[PDB]
Amino acid sequence: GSLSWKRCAGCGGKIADRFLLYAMDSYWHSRCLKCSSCQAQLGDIGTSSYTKSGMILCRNDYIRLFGNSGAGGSGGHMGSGGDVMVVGEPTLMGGEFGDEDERLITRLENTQFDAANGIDDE
Ligand SMILES: [Zn+2]
Ligand SMILES: [Zn+2]
Repeated sequence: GSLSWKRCAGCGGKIADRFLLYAMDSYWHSRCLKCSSCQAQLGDIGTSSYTKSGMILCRNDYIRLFGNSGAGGSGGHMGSGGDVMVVGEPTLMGGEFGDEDERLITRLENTQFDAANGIDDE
């Protein structure tokens, strides 16, 4: 698309689908990307993605795996978390583990993004 294809690291490679996602500088499918533990829709919980141990985790997954206590001695470290689970609605803007290690999800599931492999009818 705007650049060269980065292939789905979830399944085979070439994404000839309408539902594409960008993660880790590669491409993924909605259920190809997926969580670590929950196995939910990373692109539906908001825009956020955590990559550690070579794994792909959501915000909740992250707190469960590498959720080091970063709430109490955190004066700043806010704004991070593109999710709509904890930072979607104002609940606690105190920067409780507001790790900026995320922001790896690029999502437009249609011919809006690089989900355009080719336009060919049957
Ligand atoms: Zn895939
Ligand atoms: Zn998860």
